[PDB]
Amino acid sequence: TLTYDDIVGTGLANKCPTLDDTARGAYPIDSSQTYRIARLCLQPTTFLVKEEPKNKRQEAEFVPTKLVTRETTSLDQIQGELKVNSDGSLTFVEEDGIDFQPVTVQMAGGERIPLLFTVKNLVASTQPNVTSITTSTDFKGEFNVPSYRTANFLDPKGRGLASGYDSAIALPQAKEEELARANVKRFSLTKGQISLNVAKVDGRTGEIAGTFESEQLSDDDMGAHEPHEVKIQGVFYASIEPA
Amino acid sequence: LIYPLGQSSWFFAPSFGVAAIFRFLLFFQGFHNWTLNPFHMMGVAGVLG
Amino acid sequence: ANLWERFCNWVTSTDNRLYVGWFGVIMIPTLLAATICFVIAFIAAPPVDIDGIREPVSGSLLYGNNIITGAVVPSSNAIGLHFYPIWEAASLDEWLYNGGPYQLIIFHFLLGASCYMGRQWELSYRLGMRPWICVAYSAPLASAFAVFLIYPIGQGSFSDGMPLGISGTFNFMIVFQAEHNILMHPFHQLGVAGVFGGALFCAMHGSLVTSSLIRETTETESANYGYKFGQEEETYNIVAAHGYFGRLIFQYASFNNSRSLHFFLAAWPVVGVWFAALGISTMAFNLNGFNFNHSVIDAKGNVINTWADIINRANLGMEVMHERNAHNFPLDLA
Amino acid sequence: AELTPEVLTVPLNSEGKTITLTEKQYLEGKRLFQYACASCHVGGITKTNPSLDLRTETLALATPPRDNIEGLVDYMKNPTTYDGEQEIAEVHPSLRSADIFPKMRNLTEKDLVAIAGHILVEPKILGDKWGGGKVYY
Amino acid sequence: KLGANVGSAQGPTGLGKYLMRSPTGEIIFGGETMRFWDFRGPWLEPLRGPNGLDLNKIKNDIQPWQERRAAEYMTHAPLGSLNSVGGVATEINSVNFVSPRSWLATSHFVLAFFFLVGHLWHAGRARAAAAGFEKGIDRESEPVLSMPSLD
Amino acid sequence: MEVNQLGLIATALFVLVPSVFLIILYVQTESQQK
Amino acid sequence: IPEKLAFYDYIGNNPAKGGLFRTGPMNKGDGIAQAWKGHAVFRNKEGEELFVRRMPAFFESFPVILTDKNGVVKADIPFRRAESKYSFEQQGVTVSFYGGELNGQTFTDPPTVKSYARKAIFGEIFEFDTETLNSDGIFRTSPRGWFTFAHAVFALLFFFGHIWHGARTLFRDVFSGIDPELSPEQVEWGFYQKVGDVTTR
Amino acid sequence: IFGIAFSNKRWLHFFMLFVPVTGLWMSAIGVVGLALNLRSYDFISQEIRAAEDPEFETFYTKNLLLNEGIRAWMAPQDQPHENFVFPEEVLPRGNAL
Amino acid sequence: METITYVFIFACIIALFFFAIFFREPPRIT
Amino acid sequence: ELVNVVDEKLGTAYGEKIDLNNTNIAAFIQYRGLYPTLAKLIVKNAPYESVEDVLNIPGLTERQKQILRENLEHFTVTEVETALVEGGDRYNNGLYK
Ligand code: CLA
Ligand code: CLA
Ligand code: CLA
Ligand code: CLA
Ligand code: CLA
Ligand SMILES: CCCCCCCCCCCCCCCC(=O)OC[C@H](COP(=O)(O)OC[C@@H](O)CO)OC(=O)CCCCCCCCCCCCCCC
Ligand code: HEC
Ligand SMILES: CCCCCCCCCCCCO[C@@H]1O[C@H](CO)[C@@H](O[C@H]2O[C@H](CO)[C@@H](O)[C@H](O)[C@H]2O)[C@H](O)[C@H]1O
Ligand SMILES: CCCCCCCS[C@@H]1O[C@H](CO)[C@@H](O)[C@H](O)[C@H]1O
Ligand SMILES: CCCCCCCS[C@@H]1O[C@H](CO)[C@@H](O)[C@H](O)[C@H]1O
Ligand code: OEX
Ligand SMILES: [Ca+2]
Ligand SMILES: [Ca+2]
Ligand SMILES: [Cl-]
Ligand SMILES: [Cl-]
Ligand SMILES: [Cl-]
Repeated sequence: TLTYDDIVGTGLANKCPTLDDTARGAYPIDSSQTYRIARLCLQPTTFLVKEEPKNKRQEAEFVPTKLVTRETTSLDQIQGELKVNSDGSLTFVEEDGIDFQPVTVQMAGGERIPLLFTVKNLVASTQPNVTSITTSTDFKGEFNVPSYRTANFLDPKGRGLASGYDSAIALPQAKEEELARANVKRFSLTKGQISLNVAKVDGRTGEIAGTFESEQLSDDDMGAHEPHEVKIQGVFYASIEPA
Repeated sequence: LIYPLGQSSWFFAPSFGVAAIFRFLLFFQGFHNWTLNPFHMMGVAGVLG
Repeated sequence: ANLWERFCNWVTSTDNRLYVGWFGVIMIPTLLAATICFVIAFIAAPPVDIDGIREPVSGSLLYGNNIITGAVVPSSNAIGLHFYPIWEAASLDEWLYNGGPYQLIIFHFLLGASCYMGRQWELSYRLGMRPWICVAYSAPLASAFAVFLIYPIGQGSFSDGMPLGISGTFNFMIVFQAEHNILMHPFHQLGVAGVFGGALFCAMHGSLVTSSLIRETTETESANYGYKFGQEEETYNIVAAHGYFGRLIFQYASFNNSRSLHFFLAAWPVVGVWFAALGISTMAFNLNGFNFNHSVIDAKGNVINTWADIINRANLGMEVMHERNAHNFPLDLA
Repeated sequence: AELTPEVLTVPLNSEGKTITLTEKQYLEGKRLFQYACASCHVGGITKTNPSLDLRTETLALATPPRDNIEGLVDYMKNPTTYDGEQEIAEVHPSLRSADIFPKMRNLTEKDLVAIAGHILVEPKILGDKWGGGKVYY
Repeated sequence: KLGANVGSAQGPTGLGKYLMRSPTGEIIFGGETMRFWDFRGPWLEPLRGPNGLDLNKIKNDIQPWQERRAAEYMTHAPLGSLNSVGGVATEINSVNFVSPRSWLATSHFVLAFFFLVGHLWHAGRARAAAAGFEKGIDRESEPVLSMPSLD
Repeated sequence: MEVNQLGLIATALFVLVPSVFLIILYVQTESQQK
Repeated sequence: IPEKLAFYDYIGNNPAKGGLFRTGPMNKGDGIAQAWKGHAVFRNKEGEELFVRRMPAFFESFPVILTDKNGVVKADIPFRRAESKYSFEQQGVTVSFYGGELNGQTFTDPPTVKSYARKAIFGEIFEFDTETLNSDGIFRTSPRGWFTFAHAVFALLFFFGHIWHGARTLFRDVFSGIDPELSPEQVEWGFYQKVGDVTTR
Repeated sequence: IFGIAFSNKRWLHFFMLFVPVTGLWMSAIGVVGLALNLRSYDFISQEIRAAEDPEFETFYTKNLLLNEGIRAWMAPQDQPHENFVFPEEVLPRGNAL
Repeated sequence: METITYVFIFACIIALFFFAIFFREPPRIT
Repeated sequence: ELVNVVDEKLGTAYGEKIDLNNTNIAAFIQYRGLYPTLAKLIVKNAPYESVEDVLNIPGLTERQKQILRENLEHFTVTEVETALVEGGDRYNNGLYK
């Protein structure tokens, strides 16, 4: 069992736990029992950003990027209710945890794309009739993506939404209209989508691990410009417990 | 002399005192952005040089 | 002579157009590295997240700066005092975003300038000179250390080291005033006495020597042609200069000993600047300027403001505005 | 202007009774407050919880009322949350927790009255400065 | 205590208001103190697990003595004026405090520096005197005069 | 960036005019009989 | 009220509002003035008249603060919103125009009212053409300013000219240097009774 | 050491006059400008770019935010004849401080 | 155009350093 | 067209009373008996369709219900404003003294 001093500075702290290749078991669900996810961990391994084509009617693709904000990207220590539904499907309802990370990736040619990588308010369901969680079990759901900056955030000219100036004070007599979009801050709230593919199950401990893919919009700079579409892929880990 | 004669009154001249002078420096930063001035900068170069 | 011996003789040779020397052997690569990285970064570096809050600041010319606004931006607050060489980054794009150029440049530079000082000693010794020119150079060198290394160490981050640019310099000064009240610190005050005094005495000495030049030329030629490189006689009449200055003030306020005078010219700005450096280096550990906020109080107990309190209001403006997005808790404790 | 007996007259309790502090008491109150309280409460604010200050109006709206000598002395003996609901001696200096806040060990009843008197008198002198924070410096 | 879920609280910049990751992923305190994540102290360590600050321990296991200690230390930070007025530079007179850590650090930096200066002085002088020109250049034997011109 | 459109020629002539003045004086000093 | 007179009561025409490298005509900043909008009168929901605090020349920027006739603050544009008590929205601030192009009109929507209040810090409010000259909206000084600057500077420099030439005049005999045969006794204290007078040994 | 050196003592001493004297004279000229508020306060190009683009930030814009802080927080007491009353809510402040 | 100007002036300065050091008028003892 | 939603919310009862659905928790210090216990329950159990719904919070002592009844006149409710409730801003909105 590793301690903080074993781990510190290694990069292991941004990684999710793995299960061994001998973990292809089944975790029985008692439909009369209540369950919880005690720990959900999401470790992204690739960020893809959809390009914005000039003709606007060409099959736009998701292209690879370079992470510039280091090993600060994983969501972890997340917990919530795991409900058994009438039709035997299971629904995870996210309650709390470290469920967001600001992340900046850089596209070819230098463009930087900040996003709030997140599963905030995740609600994710399996297929009907999951009497046991197995390597065939998958979860799909939606979550919220609130503005990458919160309401107090001030731009470099000191303008903001819940604080700051409401005009371009260095241009005292400019016409206001062409600056409206920069002057009047707006707070975005959109939806993201995610799938979790179970690859490994320890039926005894109640631990599962696998791969995930999520999709969400990136930072729109409090309304100053359009967000990009982002697709995030990686691995996950979760501990299931009767609650 | 010339600096306050250009302004509203003698009030905005430097007052003769240590901390008072320090206040003059900070006032010039906040209101005049004096560090940005190439004439001040040449002054700095001449003093340190 | 063997190869190592010949190499040593060349390195320490008094006949090289620019002296190399053993200190030079370290100085030359380090100064080149810092210089080359600084030039490229100043022109072409992308914005840097100086305060670790994903709020990149643009320093380079190609990214919207002029000579006055441009800078090489300090490394990220997320990094703190951690060593961040190129090979600690996953990529150059990362290295750049986090302010790696800053660390490369300041570390190579501080080493190289330390070696420049050593080299001044070394050449003084090869030439049969007295050795203390290097000691004079210790004054600006200590000052560079203060703002590039000691202050960061005390505050826990290279993000608080002085930026490598003109406006960045001013930013550093204003924040320093908000956080340490440096103006009210006696070491900074000695620093000002040192540089004002230096400029004064420079002008003074210039003007006295110039005033007492001995007639050796006509009116249609520069008086400078009256001195010839390596002539044995002094080119001005010091007894006359002293005759003037001693009467300008009084006799015993003027120097009649040239050695004493030049010693004074060396000592005054050097000591003053030593204290300037020590001001920054001790405020690094948050022992700050004199604080007389509300020191004067009337009979009931009303606060009677002094100029110290007006200074305090200005400092408050600076304090509440700086790094407007970086504080989440009420006290700025570094 | 002077520190008059009127300025030094403050509510003893909630029932309209007042007490008049001596100048020596005022001085003692400033000294003891700096000694045991200013580290958090300098200027009438509260550094570890700025939402609650030492303004007379705030203290008046506390439960039980804290805008009089009795209320304050009691607070220094058995401090509560703003609504009176929880006893917080374990995390706030008091006589009850003088074991873990050793600076309270030598505070006498006379001392507590002096501190209370200070907390009440100071805003009569400084007005909005007291509990005002840096905006009013 | 007021009811905030401190693990999920996103601050204004997008980073955690209370909690964030170090550049290697460890859970650390957020805000400017992100720089000080290498700090270790007995009052903090019981909240630390294998990946850094532990959210469960934070939510469930913080003891009143930890709160007391953190308050005490937060309010005895080593900041203060030359005349020993405690706190930031803009703080009013009231608290007579300059941290011993500051007195010791500043005093020993000043002394160490002047001692480096002294080293340069006496080393340079020792060299010059051992070689025999610490009192100046021999007019009849000026070394530079027997050297080839630089150009 | 929306810079002042006279800045380029202002800068060029600022450099060129006095530099050329100095170059003229230098070269004709050199060509004087040695 | 003549437009010319209203126009004088506008800070854009104040010579102490420019910048050293902000070049050209005043029109290049705030624009070419076309018309007086008329006089703006601000009122709160209670119908009390409110007065915008004017910008003093010292300030590049300035807050927006409205007081009653007795200087009591009644409304403002807040920075931090969370504890705002004087917002135009809370206070129901309106603005009505008298004279000029907007004469007889009243505005009640907070954005418009606030915009006019921001203009009111400059004194009387005008419509400008900012398109003809591509004005950048930043104040420039007038010929009063430029003349004053150039002539104070040139005067100061000419002081140096005076010192230099007066010196050259009065010390012509020593300007290639001092006498090579300067006797030490001429600068030695006490030797001459009157300084530099050889007849007073 | 440095690549160039003085060789003429008369020139050296004149230069010692020239440098600090010329520096002080230049500072004086700038102050005459400030007498009229004829400042070097801004770079117009910077302000146009910054006003349109909320992600563009330089040390120049940062220093201006500091100046704004100075003016608002120091003015009421420093300029008492103006009778400034700046309600708390209008005071410019970053987060927390 | 601005950046070119700044970089150009800088480049001329470095060149000038080169000439002033290596192609200076040699100091001669008379 | 573009609107600052916070400024806009100041023109509604949010700018006049404690909004049980939006206001930051420190505001509950304004009235006797509300902080911290009730304030915490109230923010935790938001949002409410009307003010009186605050009386239906599970676990309330009789005293608490009476304190709440006495304070209903100081409460209001509006639509939850995302910008005011995200980031945990109801528990700490970046404002101290
Ligand atoms: C004089 C030559 C010289 C010196 C002293 C340095 C020094 C440095 N370089 Mg630079 N560099 C140089 C030339 C030099 N450089 C050249 C020519 C290039 C182009 C190839 C570079 C390219 C380069 C890059 C890309 C980077 C550096 C970096 C560094 C820093 C970290 C070095 C390190 O970690 O090595 C560790 C090596 C050792 C500890 C070996 C020491 C072994 C000795 C024999 C024993 C122990 C000595 C002890 C430590 C102290 C000795 C005391 C002394 C009195 C003897 C350090 C300031 C990095 C940096 O700036 O990070 C911020 C960085 O990213 N360099
Ligand atoms: C390591 C050195 C050191 C340190 C860190 C301290 C620290 C302290 N002393 Mg102690 N003390 C010291 C040496 C030291 N002292 C010495 C040498 C004496 C004999 C004078 C004393 C006698 C003494 C008394 C009587 C008292 C203290 C007190 C204190 C406390 C308050 C200090 C204060 O307010 O200073 C004020 C700051 C100054 C006076 C500034 C001094 C600036 C110096 C002169 C600059 C020197 C620079 C450099 C050395 C010169 C180089 C010149 C260059 C040309 C080469 C503080 C903990 C007080 C206390 O609280 O006790 C409980 C107290 O009453 N000390
Ligand atoms: C501030 C830096 C510095 C400078 C410029 C000097 C200069 C000098 N030293 Mg001193 N020295 C220093 C610090 C310094 N020293 C320190 C801190 C110590 C204590 C360990 C010494 C111990 C010492 C001894 C024992 C001797 C000298 C001597 C000398 C003189 C002769 C040249 C020599 O042998 O140097 C040797 C240089 C050093 C010991 C340190 C030089 C440090 C500079 C900064 C170069 C460091 C570059 C390093 C190799 C790069 C590492 C990079 C890293 C990434 C690996 C010369 C005046 C000699 C002398 O003649 O005295 C009379 C002598 O015998 N010094
Ligand atoms: C007394 C002198 C003077 C004054 C006060 C004016 C005033 C005016 N001019 Mg006129 N002008 C003048 C002489 C003057 N002019 C001369 C001599 C010319 C021929 C070149 C002109 C040609 C001219 C044109 C073509 C135009 C004007 C315009 C204007 C108006 C705008 C001014 C402006 O933007 O300046 C800006 C001022 C500066 C940027 C200050 C520059 C300061 C220098 C660079 C300092 C240099 C420092 C030095 C090198 C350091 C040496 C150091 C060394 C000693 C060690 C203003 C009313 C404009 C207008 O609006 O016309 C309708 C316009 O288009 N003027
Ligand atoms: C630092 C200031 C200064 C200095 C060092 C000099 C130095 C010189 N001047 Mg110049 N001068 C100056 C300022 C100065 N001047 C001013 C401001 C003017 C007015 C434009 C002049 C007008 C002037 C002329 C016309 C001539 C000189 C000449 C000279 C040279 C000979 C000495 C002389 O005539 O002094 C002049 C004497 C004084 C400057 C002292 C005047 C003291 C006044 C009368 C006191 C007034 C008190 C006042 C009434 C109190 C109330 C004030 C009110 C605001 C309430 C010498 C180089 C002469 C020259 O170059 O010959 C070759 C020459 O012909 N000066
Ligand atoms: C290890 C190598 C370290 C040095 C490398 C870089 C050195 C560069 C030094 C300057 C060389 C150019 C000097 C030209 C001028 C030149 O050749 O001067 C030569 C001149 C020689 O003096 P003399 O006494 O011989 O001249 C006598 C008569 O001819 C006078 O008419 O030296 C001086 O005047 C010293 C005072 C001026 C010194 C100016 C220092 C400038 C510092 C740099 C400032 C600008 C930097 C801007 C950065 C963008
Ligand atoms: C910091 C470590 C503190 C010291 C030292 C003292 N006090 Fe305090 N005080 C502190 C906090 C965090 C709080 C809020 C407590 C809570 O959760 O409710 C307080 C509160 C008070 C109050 C009540 C304020 C009010 O009702 O508006 C009083 C009257 C008070 N404190 C007084 C007080 C005195 C007299 C002290 C010195 C002996 C003292 N406090 C020390 C934090 C700290
Ligand atoms: C931005 C545009 C800049 C354009 C730059 C143009 C550069 C022009 C270079 C011209 C060089 C002239 O070169 C100059 O030639 C003269 C002779 O002709 C030389 O002069 C030499 O011969 C002359 C002529 O008899 C002798 O009197 C003199 O004693 C001797 O030194 C100079 O030593 C040399 O400096
Ligand atoms: C010889 C070194 C020249 C300087 C090289 C700068 C980085 S390379 C540079 O990077 C930009 C940002 O990603 C790209 O947009 C651009 O196309 C590319 O040329
Ligand atoms: C949406 C804004 C409604 C109120 C109109 C703005 C105040 S008035 C406005 O000010 C501009 C300078 O900023 C001038 O260019 C313009 O001529 C004028 O109409
Ligand atoms: O980083 Mn740069 O500046 Ca030294 O205090 Mn804290 O941190 Mn930030 O705030 Mn103030
Ligand atoms: Ca599967
Ligand atoms: Ca335009
Ligand atoms: Cl800043
Ligand atoms: Cl913080
Ligand atoms: Cl309050």
